Amino acid sequence: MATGQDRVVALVDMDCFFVQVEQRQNPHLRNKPCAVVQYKSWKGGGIIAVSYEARAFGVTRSMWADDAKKLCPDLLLAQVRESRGKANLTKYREASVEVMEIMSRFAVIERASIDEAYVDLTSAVQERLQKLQGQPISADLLPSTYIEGLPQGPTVQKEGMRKQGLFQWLDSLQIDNLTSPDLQLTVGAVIVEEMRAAIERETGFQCSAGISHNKVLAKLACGLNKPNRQTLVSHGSVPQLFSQMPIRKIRSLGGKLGASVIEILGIEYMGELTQFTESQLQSHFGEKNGSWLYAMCRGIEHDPVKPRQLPKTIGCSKNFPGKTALATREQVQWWLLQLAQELEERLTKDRNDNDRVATQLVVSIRVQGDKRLSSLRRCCALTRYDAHKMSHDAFTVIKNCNTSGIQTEWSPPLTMLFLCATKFSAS
DNA sequence: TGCTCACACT
DNA sequence: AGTGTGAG
Ligand SMILES: O=c1[nH]c(=O)n([C@H]2C[C@H](O)[C@@H](COP(=O)(O)OP(=O)(O)OP(=O)(O)O)O2)cc1F
Ligand SMILES: [Ca+2]
Repeated sequence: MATGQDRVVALVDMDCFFVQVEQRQNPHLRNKPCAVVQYKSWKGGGIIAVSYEARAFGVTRSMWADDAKKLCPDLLLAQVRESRGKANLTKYREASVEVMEIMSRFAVIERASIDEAYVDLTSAVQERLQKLQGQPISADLLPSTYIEGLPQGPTVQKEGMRKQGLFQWLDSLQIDNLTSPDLQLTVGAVIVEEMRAAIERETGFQCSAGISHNKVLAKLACGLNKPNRQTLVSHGSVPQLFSQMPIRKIRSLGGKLGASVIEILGIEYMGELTQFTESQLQSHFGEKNGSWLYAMCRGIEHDPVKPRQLPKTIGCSKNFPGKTALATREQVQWWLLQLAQELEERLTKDRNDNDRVATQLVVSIRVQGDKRLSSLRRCCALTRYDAHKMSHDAFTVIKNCNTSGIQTEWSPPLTMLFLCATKFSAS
């Protein structure tokens, strides 16, 4: 009976990352309710990142800025840079690289998004445990750490509660056994306090972390005590944790599959999966999903932290909603050329920085009237980092989609253009 | 929201 | 390949 305690895994997550990047650059905005927007001319801008001050008012991602100002009249905004008619994330990718390089000094990380990485600390934990003689862990080593499900048993202030929970954990900690999985988690989190202490010292950014035994738990745990805090979710907190945890809060159960787990099975919380056999779960959801759900609701997951701090694709997309859909052939050239131009800037940087070339160009369009994120994906070869050739070749492989009999028109009008560089080879 | 990115299925 | 899902 194996219990998924073999690894120590952490998930770190930059608290409102884009906001922090803007607040480091423009100090005026620090410690105020503020958000980052892109494209101001439509309803003040779509909001893509919201500080915690601003969230206390209810400002959320994907509002329009004009609606966020209704909820938060003193809300400060920063706008994303625009390059060649489109939002340009280069400042945030560069802060992201800053943080990931720091994290890498500690343990191998899997970049998961521009603002989070997973951390396999199985190996760093063993080494620390031998430098540590066997001496107890001081509560002073975990000054921003919450123990989930503690305190329990026979203080009205938040910091008060945390200390009581950490004292209880440490008081019962079995430091003489260099193999108790709870002790490894504790050491895992000491390493995460230091790793987080150095992000802040060396970039000024604050972040939250989750320390558990796999990636799903660490990600849940990270969310439990935001902002600027870390949470140990031990194997033993799982039954109480999952007992009232909605299915949709576990990673990858937030969409259609989770909804079917809810409907088909007639349950609400992750804990309720444990009453079904593995073959039962497989019969509703397939061999892989039933297996995955059977182990997960018992706190067991095996997805490895992959040693991958660089993306597999470089992508450049722009939407054209509404009357702004592209209706003329020479409109479609121009944006393609705009898209191929930013793609080229970024490809050359990536060759120079990271020693690889992309070999396949993926083009994708949206048609006025279709339903889905994409309406069509097509590819060709990517042999030169040249905007004019990349955009020419991208046109070539989409020109037949033009249903219009006219040459100078384009029917149906295009609602999105997308270029993606993939298939990387060492350079 | 829009602009990304990883991945499973076929 | 090309499509669909899930996420930040
Ligand atoms: O829908 C989105 N839009 C959207 O621009 N981004 C962008 C902007 C954001 O700063 C950055 C971070 O992604 P996160 O979803 O993890 O959120 P954070 O801002 O870092 O902090 P917290 O999770 O609120 O504590 O991606 C994510 C989306 F998911
Ligand atoms: Ca986050």
